Amino acid sequence: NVLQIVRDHWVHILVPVGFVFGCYLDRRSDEKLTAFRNKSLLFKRELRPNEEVTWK
Amino acid sequence: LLDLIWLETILPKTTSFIQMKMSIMVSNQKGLIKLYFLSFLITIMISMTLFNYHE
Amino acid sequence: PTIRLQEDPDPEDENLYEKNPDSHGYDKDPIVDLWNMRVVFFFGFSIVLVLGSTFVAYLPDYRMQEWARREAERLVKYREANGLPLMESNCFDPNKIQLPEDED
Amino acid sequence: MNPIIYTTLIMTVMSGTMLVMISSHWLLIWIGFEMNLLAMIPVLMKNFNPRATEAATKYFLTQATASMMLMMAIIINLLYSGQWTITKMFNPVAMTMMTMALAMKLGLSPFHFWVPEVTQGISLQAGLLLLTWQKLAPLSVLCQISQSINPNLMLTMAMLSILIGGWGGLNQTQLRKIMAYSSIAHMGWMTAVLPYNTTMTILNLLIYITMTLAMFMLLIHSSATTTLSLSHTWNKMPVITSLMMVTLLSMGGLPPLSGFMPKWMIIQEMTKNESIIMPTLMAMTALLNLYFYMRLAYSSSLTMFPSTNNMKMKWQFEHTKQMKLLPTMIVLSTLVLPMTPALSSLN
Amino acid sequence: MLKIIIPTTMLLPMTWMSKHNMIWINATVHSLLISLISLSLLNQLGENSLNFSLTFFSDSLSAPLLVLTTWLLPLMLMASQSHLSKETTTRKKLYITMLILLQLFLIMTFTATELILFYILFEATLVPTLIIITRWGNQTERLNAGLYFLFYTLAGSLPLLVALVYIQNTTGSLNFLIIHYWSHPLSNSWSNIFMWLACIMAFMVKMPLYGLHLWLPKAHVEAPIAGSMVLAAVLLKLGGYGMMRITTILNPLTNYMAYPFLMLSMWGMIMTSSICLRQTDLKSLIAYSSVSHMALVIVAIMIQTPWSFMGATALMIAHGLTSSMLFCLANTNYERVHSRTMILARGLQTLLPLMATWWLVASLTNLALPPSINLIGELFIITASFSWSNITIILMGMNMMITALYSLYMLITTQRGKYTHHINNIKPSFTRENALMALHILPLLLLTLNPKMILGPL
Amino acid sequence: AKTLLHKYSDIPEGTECHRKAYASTSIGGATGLIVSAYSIALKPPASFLEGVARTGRYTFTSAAIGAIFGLTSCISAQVREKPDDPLNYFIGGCAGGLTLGARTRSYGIGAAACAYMGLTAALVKMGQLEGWQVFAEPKV
Amino acid sequence: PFFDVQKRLGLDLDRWMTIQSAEQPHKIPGRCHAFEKEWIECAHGIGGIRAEK
Amino acid sequence: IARTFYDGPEKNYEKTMAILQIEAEKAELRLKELEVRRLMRARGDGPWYQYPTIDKALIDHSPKTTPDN
Amino acid sequence: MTMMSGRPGRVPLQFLPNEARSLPPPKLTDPRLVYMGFLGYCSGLIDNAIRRRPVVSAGLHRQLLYVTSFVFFGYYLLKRQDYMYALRDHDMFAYVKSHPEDFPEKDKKTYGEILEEFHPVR
Ligand SMILES: CCCCCCCCCCCCCCCCCC(=O)OC[C@H](COP(=O)([O-])OCC(O)COP(=O)([O-])OC[C@@H](COC(=O)CCCCCCCCCCCCCCCCC)OC(=O)CCCCCCCCCCCCCCCCC)OC(=O)CCCCCCCCCCCCCCCCC
Ligand SMILES: CCCCCCCCCCCCCCCCCC(=O)OC[C@H](COP(=O)([O-])OCC(O)COP(=O)([O-])OC[C@@H](COC(=O)CCCCCCCCCCCCCCCCC)OC(=O)CCCCCCCCCCCCCCCCC)OC(=O)CCCCCCCCCCCCCCCCC
Ligand SMILES: CCCCCCCCCCCCCCCCC[C@@H](O)O[C@H](CO[C@H](O)CCCCCCCCCCCCCCC)COP(=O)(O)OCC[N+](C)(C)C
Ligand SMILES: CCCCCCCCCCCCCCCCC[C@@H](O)O[C@H](CO[C@H](O)CCCCCCCCCCCCCCC)COP(=O)(O)OCC[N+](C)(C)C
Ligand SMILES: CCCCCCCC/C=C\CCCCCCCC(=O)O[C@H](COC(=O)CCCCCCC/C=C/CCCCCCCC)COP(=O)(O)OCCN
Repeated sequence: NVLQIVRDHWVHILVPVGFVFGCYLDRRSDEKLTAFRNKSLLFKRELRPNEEVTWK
Repeated sequence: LLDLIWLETILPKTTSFIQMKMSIMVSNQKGLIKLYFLSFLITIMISMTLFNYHE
Repeated sequence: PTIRLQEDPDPEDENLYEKNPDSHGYDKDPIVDLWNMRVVFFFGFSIVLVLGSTFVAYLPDYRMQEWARREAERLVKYREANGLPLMESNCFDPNKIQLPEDED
Repeated sequence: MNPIIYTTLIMTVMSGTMLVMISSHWLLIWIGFEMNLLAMIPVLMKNFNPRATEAATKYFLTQATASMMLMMAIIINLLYSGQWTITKMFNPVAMTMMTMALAMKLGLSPFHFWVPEVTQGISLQAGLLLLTWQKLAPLSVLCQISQSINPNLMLTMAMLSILIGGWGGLNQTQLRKIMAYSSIAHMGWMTAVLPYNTTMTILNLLIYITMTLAMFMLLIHSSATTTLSLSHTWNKMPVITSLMMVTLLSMGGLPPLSGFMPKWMIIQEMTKNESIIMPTLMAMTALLNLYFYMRLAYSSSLTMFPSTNNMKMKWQFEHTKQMKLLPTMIVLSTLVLPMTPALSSLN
Repeated sequence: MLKIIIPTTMLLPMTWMSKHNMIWINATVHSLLISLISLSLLNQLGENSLNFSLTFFSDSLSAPLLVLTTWLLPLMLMASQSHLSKETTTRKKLYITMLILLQLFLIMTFTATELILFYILFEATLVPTLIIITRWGNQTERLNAGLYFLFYTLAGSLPLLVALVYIQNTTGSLNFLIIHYWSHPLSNSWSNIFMWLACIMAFMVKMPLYGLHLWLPKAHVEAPIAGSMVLAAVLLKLGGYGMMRITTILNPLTNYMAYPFLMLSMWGMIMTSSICLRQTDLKSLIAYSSVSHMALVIVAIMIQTPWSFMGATALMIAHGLTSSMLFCLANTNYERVHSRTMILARGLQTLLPLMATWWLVASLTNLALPPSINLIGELFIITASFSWSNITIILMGMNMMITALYSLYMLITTQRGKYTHHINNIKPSFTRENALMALHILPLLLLTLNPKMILGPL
Repeated sequence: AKTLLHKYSDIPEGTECHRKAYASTSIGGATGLIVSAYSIALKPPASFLEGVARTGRYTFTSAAIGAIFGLTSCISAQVREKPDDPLNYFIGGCAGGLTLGARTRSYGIGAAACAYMGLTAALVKMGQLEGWQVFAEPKV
Repeated sequence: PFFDVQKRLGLDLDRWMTIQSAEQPHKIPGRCHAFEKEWIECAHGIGGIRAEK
Repeated sequence: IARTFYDGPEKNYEKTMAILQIEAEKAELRLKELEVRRLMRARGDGPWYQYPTIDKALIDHSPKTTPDN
Repeated sequence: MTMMSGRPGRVPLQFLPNEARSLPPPKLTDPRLVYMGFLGYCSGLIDNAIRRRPVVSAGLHRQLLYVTSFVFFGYYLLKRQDYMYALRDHDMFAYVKSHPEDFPEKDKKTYGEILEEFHPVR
């Protein structure tokens, strides 16, 4: 019977899906501005024995 | 005196009046080729003297 | 015809309370009306208002007010201990500034 | 008219324009103009009536005078330099005559009077052709001889065209005359930036052509030539009036619509040179075109005008002929601003 | 900050794919969720801004404005569904589409990093507002109002555009961070004076400045209720935000270019407050109130001090909420009696007590009763003006006396006295209207509880 | 032509007011003659003598406006000893506007012409001072 | 504006008649053949702006 | 709240540094392009603003029935 | 003025010189290509609306062809635009390199040696 319920209330995932996609695109945008990661004079730091990058 | 009359009078009403008068002046032609071909002759002579003689 | 045009008469306004004495003023459909009331009240007061106020009230100190207060406390302690003036009229060291050679 | 003969005449018009566009010899350019005019005259007279005959006669007189001045300028240039190649136009008097002849062909002010009359006297299809395809050849020649232009004369004519287009369009209830005055103003905008950057001229021409095609096709779809007949369209097909309203807003130059892109670009180009006062004047003047576009939008889409009883019968029938390029034309007329940098491909 | 932009763009097809009798519910629910998401932008730093990408950034000045926009959308939806009941489904969806597009344009306007992108979005906000006014307004004057709304704006903004591109040819950038870091003084020449005027007049006509304000009573009276809400609450603040952004490149010319505008603002604040005392239309009174408060904001921006900037930010937020609430309160009576004349329906406290309480609270916030954020902004601006010149306390003082008068006048005319005998169609207040009033007023006092969130970057 | 413009502009601001007034009068007369030519072409006057009357009216109006502007601007510059000041041009423009208003016998025309012509003349003076170009030569 | 169809296809639709120093019938020379030839050879390939000086 | 919804200040700091570098480089490039355009249009010695001249390949280098051309 | 018409070596009607093959092609997920596909989808929806057909469901093959054609043209348009901008940058850098007298790198001064006027705000 979920067919009618789905075809009546499938418009309720558009905005949450848009929120998730916007978060993903913001992370992708952050990925393109790492030219000074761990390179500023104020925050330059030696890496821990395990961690690869200071922030993502 | 101010908000309903003079502030209306200076900026928007004057602009509307001027644009309407210029529209009436520009658009009201009889459609006779004689008149604006004479206008073309005047334009050609003026463009030959004012802009062309000075190079 | 002594008329100017064929037009519908202006209709009277409908009272939502006539067909629904407890009508909430959202819709003429009583069920849609009730659920509109419910969603407005739940997502406006219960979610955004109270939870948003709580979230804003406990926002972490990214404005660095407490950090600045602690730094000022350390500075005042040090300067009062060594007898230096609490603040200097110059915020930049003059040895790093080169004035113009001639003022005449 | 026979469909075969009509196709042949349209092909001859296009062939004359193409000959103008591909020629290196001034004589061949003049021949292209002659052939274009000869084939264009009967196309304006396709639906025979006194108004069409009057429009064709006025058009012929204007274009023949322009072509005579064109040939005289060519011959003067040859006299002072034995050159036939379209180039920097070694003589200034010949260059002035050439500029005046091309402006008369384009309908720039003050050689603007014939455009509203010819547009009003012909059918909507002929008006579409006249206001879109007929601008290509003179603008191509002007782009080729731009380095020798006298900026004072062309800028004067462009500013006059913008002013006169706005003022004349303010007074019109006939849709064809509104389109003609809009065309005059847009030609003024196109020629204002020509001495500085021909790529901007091409971009403005392309956007104007797209918007004009969408406008004329929407006007043909709803058989309206007056404001009052267009005010009935909402009671037959509201989608057409809504698309028309958005297209009018774009033609008015409002952001974020596509019609804002050329003016913006042109203004920027003019500030790369010094040229500060003229762009400000041009924008403030284009506000007039926006005003009468908005009045048309008020009449046709934003309010509902009274209708007639017989309109009920029109509800029972559908449009037979369908324009295949109308949706793409509307989309390109409205939603193209985000792709502005693609103008680099024009140069 | 695509996590806010994309959900609104998703509101668009969600509205256009909804069932005919679920459009309001879905739009309201997801608008409220988007407001809740946008609440996270209030976490700001003390040194610089949140630089999300090359295109968008958030400051301590724009974040409360974004929160106000996203919160105003559901209130507009709630206020609109009463008078649009007879409308067809497609036209209702088109109206909601206009509201959503306006929100999207405002959200992108408040966060654009470049001045030309800001200009493009700040002009793009014009189209949905004009369509709403001229298509869903009630009287024949709306058409004229639309024209007054359009050209008054464009005649200010077309010069600005020119100036903007000119600046980009001189400094090489319109990025706001680059503009701030590479700032250079403006010399005293005629060219610089006209550049200053081109950079200032568009925002001046947006506020609006006294003398350039005639479009506002027309547009805000002839518009439907949601149009008036968004015009008073958010669209007037575009001018103030743009002025506070653009003034970073105008020093030290402002030091003397502000005098005519300061004189106009102070005297016209007195004048519009006086006009409010003799007004027969209830909506026009609220519009002229907006003009007076915006004159205060203009003075604060023009004197260019940290206290004045904080006061301007607080006053813009407080005025947005208060004026939107007042417009909704007037709309309830208009929907009951179909007339905007203030003296037509009187003694409404006897018939509608809770609505009378809402009226009292709204008029109390209008006259800036302490410790409301209205009063905080007004007092900060007055203190900064006193530092600028001790004589200003005269004019400001007079304003404080007049405002309360007309404010209470409005209340006393509508709620007190005896009811009109022949008006027998005043039905009890609906739950929707009471909820609308509460959702307006509670955030005001909650913001009073924590005022540093609306005090700006200074 | 530009010969009249050069004849007017070669004389310094606050010197030889009679010559500057004469040059301004010539410029105004030329403008009025062009205006009358276009008016007669587009609006025929139905009689040769009527055409002469219209030409004389337009030309005299324009020449009077130019003469008043030039004389008043030069005299103001010389009395104030302040050349390169747009106020002199504003005063001359308002004087020309009032002359136009008296010529047409209309108070509203006089006031509007005073304001607009004064503002335009002051703007022109600012342009001469700062080097503003109306017809910018192509640079890039 | 100018679509150089002749250059792209190598057709020579009208270039044969552009200048007087180009392959006349029976090798009949123009009155100013040498002067035009010298000017053309001077100005070839450097552009109009440089050639004008 | 900090652990769940936000990052540390270093991320925003260094992203700001990268954004500022990109924007400053773009501004310098715009100014340089304007200067290059001005010089190229003034002198005509660069790839830009090259206006056509007559092709020298059109000349007939044959005897011309007269020794002096 | 025409900047690039007479650039030496330019083939008249090529639309894509061989040199452009040395540039990285646009990705198939380029946001500009996505916007071109969005324009095609809008064209299909408007086509449905004008023809009085159900806007979203009427012709799926027609809408697919609309989107495909817009994307197909947009790919080559983007390639040509990127090539033109690369050409502009190449020419600018070569010209700056070949005329060092017109582009001097002057000595750098720190802010501790530059005298800037202070304008108080009061
Ligand atoms: C955002 C905040 C607000 C901003 C905007 C709001 C405020 C501004 C807008 C409101 C005011 C602007 C209105 C401007 C004038 C309007 C006239 C008009 O519309 O004409 C159409 C209208 C249509 O008439 P019509 O169809 O042509 O013929 C029928 C006539 O009505 C039948 O006429 P009639 O036979 O009955 O008699 C007419 C006759 C005589 O009229 C009469 O019969 C009665 C007497 C009235 C004349 C009063 C003059 C003597 C008293 C003045 C005392 C000093 C002034 C106060 C300042 C004190 C300084 C400490 O008048 C004349 O002959 C004119 C001769 C010129 C003398 C007066 C002009 C002086 C100009 C002021 C100079 C100020 C310089 C700056 C000072 C700085 C220090 C503060 O004309 C009139 O009816 C009115 C005629 C008299 C108006 C002139 C009065 C001037 C008022 C002061 C102007 C200040 C503002 C402009 C300054 C900026 C310009 C660069
Ligand atoms: C900026 C960010 C991005 C924004 C992009 C730009 C905006 C959106 C794109 C624009 C183009 C798209 C739509 C074009 C075709 C629409 C034409 C139409 O008539 O629509 C009717 C049509 C309903 O017709 P129906 O279903 O067959 O049955 C109803 C009858 O036909 C009943 O029909 P009727 O004809 O009998 O009803 C008469 C009605 C018919 O008149 C109209 O419907 C007006 C439509 C005009 C089309 C717009 C003009 C051209 C585009 C330029 C837009 C400029 C935008 C820039 C800002 C400036 C604003 C102007 O006329 C009136 O009632 C007069 C009202 C007067 C108001 C005048 C205002 C009109 C201009 C407003 C335009 C605003 C933008 C579009 C609004 C949405 C329209 C659906 O609407 C739709 O349902 C289609 C829209 C929704 C489909 C898309 C959904 C995608 C799939 C869902 C999942 C999403 C995937 C997400 C991925 C993640 C996976 C989970
Ligand atoms: C209805 C409300 C609309 C909005 C209000 C907008 C307000 C705009 C007002 C502009 C404020 C000042 C503008 C320019 C600053 C000074 C103006 C001038 O009066 O001051 C003197 C200028 O001297 C003289 O006054 C010359 C100017 C006179 C001509 C201007 C015309 C003003 C007349 C009034 C016309 C109304 C304008 C508004 C139309 C609506 C100062 O002497 P000076 O040191 O040498 O000039 C400084 C500039 N320098 C250094 C480059 C030389
Ligand atoms: C309003 C929207 C505008 C859209 C306009 C119509 C779009 C569809 C038309 C499709 C164009 C077909 C051309 C593809 C076939 C190859 C032809 C090629 O050989 O021509 C080249 C020319 O390439 C074309 O110019 C490129 C056409 C692309 C135009 C699009 C730019 C529009 C501006 C940005 C707005 C966004 C557009 C979005 C597209 C849907 C040769 O260059 P060249 O012979 O040496 O130039 C001669 C003229 N010169 C020398 C004076 C310059
Ligand atoms: C509804 C009412 C709204 C009214 C708003 C309109 C008023 C806006 C102010 C006027 C805009 C003019 C500025 C244009 C852009 C300025 C950019 C600039 O800086 O250019 C200057 C040049 O400045 C100018 O040329 C501008 C001169 C003015 C020409 C246009 C006049 C418009 C009307 C002027 C009076 C009105 C202004 C105030 C009106 C207030 C609102 C009523 C520098 O150029 P350069 O040549 O390189 O200088 C150094 C080398 N010589």
